[PDB]
Amino acid sequence: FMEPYIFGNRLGQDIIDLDQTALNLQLALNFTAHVAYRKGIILFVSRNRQFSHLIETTAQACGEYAHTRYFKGGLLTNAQLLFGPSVRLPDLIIFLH
Amino acid sequence: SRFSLYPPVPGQESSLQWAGMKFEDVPIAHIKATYNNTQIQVVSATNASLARASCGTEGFRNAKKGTGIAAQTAGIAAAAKATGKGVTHIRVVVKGMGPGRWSAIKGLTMGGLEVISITDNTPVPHXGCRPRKARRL
Amino acid sequence: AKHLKFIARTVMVQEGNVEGAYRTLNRILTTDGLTEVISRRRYYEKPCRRRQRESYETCRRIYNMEMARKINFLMRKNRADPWLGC
Amino acid sequence: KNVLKIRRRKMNHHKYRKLVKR
Amino acid sequence: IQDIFYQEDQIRAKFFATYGSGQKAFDLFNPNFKSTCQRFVEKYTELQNLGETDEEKLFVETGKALLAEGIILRRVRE
Amino acid sequence: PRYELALILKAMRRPETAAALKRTIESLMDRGAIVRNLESLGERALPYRISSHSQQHSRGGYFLVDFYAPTSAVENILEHLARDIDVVRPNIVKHPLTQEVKECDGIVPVPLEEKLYSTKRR
Amino acid sequence: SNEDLPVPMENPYKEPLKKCVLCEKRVDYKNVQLLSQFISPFTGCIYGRHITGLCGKKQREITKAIKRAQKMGFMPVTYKDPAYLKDPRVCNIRYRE
Amino acid sequence: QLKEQEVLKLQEEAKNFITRENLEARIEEALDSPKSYNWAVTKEGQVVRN
Amino acid sequence: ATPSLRGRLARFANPGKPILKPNKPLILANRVGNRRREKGEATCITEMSMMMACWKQNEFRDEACRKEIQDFFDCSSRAQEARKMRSIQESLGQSESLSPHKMTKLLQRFPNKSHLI
Amino acid sequence: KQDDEPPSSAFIKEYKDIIPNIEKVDDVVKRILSLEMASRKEKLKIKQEQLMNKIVENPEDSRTLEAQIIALTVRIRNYEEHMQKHRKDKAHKRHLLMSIDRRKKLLKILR
Amino acid sequence: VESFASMLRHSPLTQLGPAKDKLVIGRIFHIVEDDLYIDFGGKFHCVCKRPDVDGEKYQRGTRVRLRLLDLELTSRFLGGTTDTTILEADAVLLGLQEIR
RNA sequence: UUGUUAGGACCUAAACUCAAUAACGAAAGUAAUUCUAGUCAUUUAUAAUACACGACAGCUAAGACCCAAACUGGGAUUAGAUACCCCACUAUGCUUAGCCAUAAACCUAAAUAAUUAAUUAACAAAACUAUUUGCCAGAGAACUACUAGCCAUAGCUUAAAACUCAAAGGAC
Ligand code: FES
Ligand SMILES: [K+]
Ligand SMILES: [Mg+2]
Ligand SMILES: [Mg+2]
Ligand SMILES: [Mg+2]
Ligand SMILES: [Mg+2]
Ligand SMILES: [Mg+2]
Ligand SMILES: [Mg+2]
Ligand SMILES: [Mg+2]
Ligand SMILES: [Mg+2]
Ligand SMILES: [Mg+2]
Ligand SMILES: [Mg+2]
Ligand SMILES: [Mg+2]
Ligand SMILES: [Mg+2]
Ligand SMILES: [Mg+2]
Ligand SMILES: [Mg+2]
Repeated sequence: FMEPYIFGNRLGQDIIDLDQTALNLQLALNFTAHVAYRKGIILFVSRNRQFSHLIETTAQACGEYAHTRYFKGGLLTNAQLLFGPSVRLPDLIIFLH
Repeated sequence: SRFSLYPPVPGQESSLQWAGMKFEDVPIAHIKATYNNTQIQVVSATNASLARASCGTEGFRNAKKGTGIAAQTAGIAAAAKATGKGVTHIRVVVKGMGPGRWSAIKGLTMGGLEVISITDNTPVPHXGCRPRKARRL
Repeated sequence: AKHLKFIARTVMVQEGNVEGAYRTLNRILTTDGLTEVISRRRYYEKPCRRRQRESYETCRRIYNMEMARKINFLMRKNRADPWLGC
Repeated sequence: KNVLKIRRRKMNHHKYRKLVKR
Repeated sequence: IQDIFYQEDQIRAKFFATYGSGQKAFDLFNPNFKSTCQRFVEKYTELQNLGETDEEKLFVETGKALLAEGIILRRVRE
Repeated sequence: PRYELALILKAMRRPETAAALKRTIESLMDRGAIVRNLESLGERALPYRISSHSQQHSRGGYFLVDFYAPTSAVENILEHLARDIDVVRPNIVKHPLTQEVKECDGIVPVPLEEKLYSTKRR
Repeated sequence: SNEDLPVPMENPYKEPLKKCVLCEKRVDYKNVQLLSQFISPFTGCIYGRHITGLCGKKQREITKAIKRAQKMGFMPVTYKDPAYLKDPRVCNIRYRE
Repeated sequence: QLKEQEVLKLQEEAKNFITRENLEARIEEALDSPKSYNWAVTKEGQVVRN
Repeated sequence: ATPSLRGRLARFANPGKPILKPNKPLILANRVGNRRREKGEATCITEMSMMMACWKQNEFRDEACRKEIQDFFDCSSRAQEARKMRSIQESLGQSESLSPHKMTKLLQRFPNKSHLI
Repeated sequence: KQDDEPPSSAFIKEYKDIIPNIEKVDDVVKRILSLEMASRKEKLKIKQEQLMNKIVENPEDSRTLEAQIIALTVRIRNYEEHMQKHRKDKAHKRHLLMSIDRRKKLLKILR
Repeated sequence: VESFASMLRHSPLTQLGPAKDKLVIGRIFHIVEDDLYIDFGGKFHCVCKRPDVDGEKYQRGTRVRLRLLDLELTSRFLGGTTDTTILEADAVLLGLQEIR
């Protein structure tokens, strides 16, 4: 399902078309801004441990939330039990990984 | 300038002599190690019998006849007869793959004979006779 | 029987290490496959049984050999954790 | 699969062979 | 998926087979780095614009031009 | 066709070896053959003891005879040479040069096989 | 359209195929020196292609030549001739530890 | 062209084929000069004639 | 080089009869088998025989074989420390290679997937 | 038997038209390239070509039904000679009976 | 504005050609005990061992010389549907780069 | 009797390594060497009441016989042991003709031409379209009864019903 976005294969290494990336990135950043404008909750999510501290530092800088640790089964499908009766779930999740 | 595992080549000139004897002359120790009895015969390089022994002749019987210690005793007995006849160096051709295959060579060493080489002549047919049927257990 | 004696399957004893000569002789016969042949020639293996055994051993060799590659392929990534604490 | 259906035929054929023998 | 092969690769392949990689080390952090091989391909192109049609002529002439430039090209068969 | 004879002869003195090679090649001609070349490989020790004509042999002279003959003559030649008393072992094969060293471009790397099992989780 | 788009072509850098030590050479039954390089010094047994390193075609040529040579009074069967014990080693195998 | 050349080569080669007239002389020339088909290869695939 | 697995199994691609009939699917697991225990060999077996040999001649009197009895203790005393020192250090270190448990956990960090993600 | 059997002095089909052009060739060279020093397969390539000339309008074409039938008549008579010596060869007895049936199928389409 | 197609054609990585047995300059960004994590300008870093000679010289930020082998270490195994990747590159550390 | 024999004879039987190979053949099957003979073009699928083949075992006549080995005899085990284990030995495995025509003869997947998205009953070796023939229609009774054909005579192919049950069966 990634072949649409791949510019080609440079000696075994797939190259990603940066023209499609620019178009898609424009839409994604545009959506992320309107969500932030309307005071929605944004959660950054990644499991790469090399970038765990950077992604948690970014969320703190933005003013949003980060979950870079082991994800508990039911965090979103069972939020009321895990967090409390009136817990407000994220309005947008950004998956850096 | 290193030792050669490969034996001397018959019909050539070599510097290897044991007790003033060439390789072709050193007497041969024929060990037939079967799964029941281990026999040993020592012969001169002209194929003349010098010593003979086996677990049976030593006096072992039934399942004891096919142990490691039984062959070791048989080798020591074969050495004594050969040592009396005038044998100090032996070429060990070990036929068979039984329990006293190694023990018989160890007994010969304990008995005062000096092994210079070890050959193997276990019969390996190249396609031959149908073996007996597999035992069910 | 028609060949020359004391050339085949013969090892020479080096400085009285008779055990080493025997251990080398056995390593040769095992490496050359003679040991397994004499082991399996004591009784008769039926043609269907022989084919089933060779299919089994080839599939095992394929699995074991490939399993070693993955083990060696990932041997380098087994190092101290660079990102301890995160 | 099991050999149960073959066992029924195994007994039917064995018993028939002994009946023909008698 | 299209295999990415530019026309310079024909020239670059010959350069690596004849001289290997330039003894100078590649610096992939400099966005405008010019390697020994990339200068060979720039000169080989210039001669080809003049109208030389023989690949053998363009390869030995380019080697001479870089020798005048002072680049150390070793024709390492090893 | 073109056949290469491999004639191991009894170890003898050159006078008798030459007489044996004249008697042998003459038989090939008598069977409708066209001898192309005769080569010697030297006297040597046989790889094992070959028993021919009630004599055990440990040394023999190796010779090659290249020739042409009908397909029907191959059998007659081998029968005659086996009756000669100075021939340890005659072996006729098709001449190797007729077969050609095939052209190769190295071993092709065939990758590990795939799509042997379905992509169903286990 | 675009001059810098990649051009379809066969891989310029494609590596050459490795050849066996007997590629494009004549295996003859009378060349007992070469045949002896692929048997065991002690038992005279033919080595497998995981030891000789030969391809399928040349492995079968050596096999067919050793058997023809052994059967025609050129080569011994139960060992390697002592003359060829000093020849180059082209087989991956070590009897000594 | 190929078949004409192949026929011509065989005609040239037939000059040196053995016949009843030259049998004894050709036998002695062979006996005087033995031939060897032996040669060995290295791990690099290089012939090593001795 | 791993043996060839092309044209071996019975499949709709393969025109001829199958070569291999695996008992189980040929898919690398993400674990390694538990290595079956290995035992040692008798230590000081030669020195015990020497001691016993002297007794037989001297009617099992320790007066004659005093020296041999001290050699038997010497070999046992060395082996006693050797088994103690090697179990404490070598076994604990596991420096040379990974164990089945350590290996499987590494094989699970980069597991083999026979199913699409 | 059949009216025509190639003579032993005839050249093989590769050099059938090449030796005549060559000005002078030795007797030995002619004997090496004759049908006496060739396999039976070569003698059958000459038998077929003779029949194609005597029957087919265009002997250059070997894909016609008439030519295919001629190719199978040589094989059928070849398999029959084989089976006269090898009386218990069941693979060639199958080859003989299958070629006969193939000819009948081709003769039907030709008719 | 330069197009992506132009950027890729003139990119240092496109000029490198095959990465086997090539020489490149890397930078140490992370060190864990005697393991050096080196960025050589590719997608994945490599991990080498601190050389015995001039061990103290190899500190963070030190530019070094390398011989690339693979840009990513990957391999499909028996029964796998995809290549297993360890998210790491392969290179041989040759030594420090002369600042000159 | 046994061991050794670089002693003699025999040429019975079977083909180590190569083979971690995967070729040939319609299937059955086929791998010691050499030589002779030899596989090949019908567009393709589709055939019986015809023709030709068909592992192993078995039958007929004459030979072979190293080894193996139903049966049989002897030894042991057991409560018994018409077995599993030990020893001896025959039919038989081999050759020359003829017969028999059966296998879990199953790679349990007919052959041919595609397709890999619009596509998980389970398991096995992913799904699925078209063409043509064959075959199947709850289980048991039944590789049976009767009929016809066959070198087959305690045989093979062909193949029911009465009667019984409310299940049998496959995968998990
Ligand atoms: S790789 Fe070319 S013949 Fe072996
Ligand atoms: K089956
Ligand atoms: Mg089961
Ligand atoms: Mg019943
Ligand atoms: Mg199963
Ligand atoms: Mg005897
Ligand atoms: Mg004898
Ligand atoms: Mg032929
Ligand atoms: Mg009884
Ligand atoms: Mg009998
Ligand atoms: Mg019979
Ligand atoms: Mg049936
Ligand atoms: Mg079958
Ligand atoms: Mg039946
Ligand atoms: Mg019936
Ligand atoms: Mg009936």
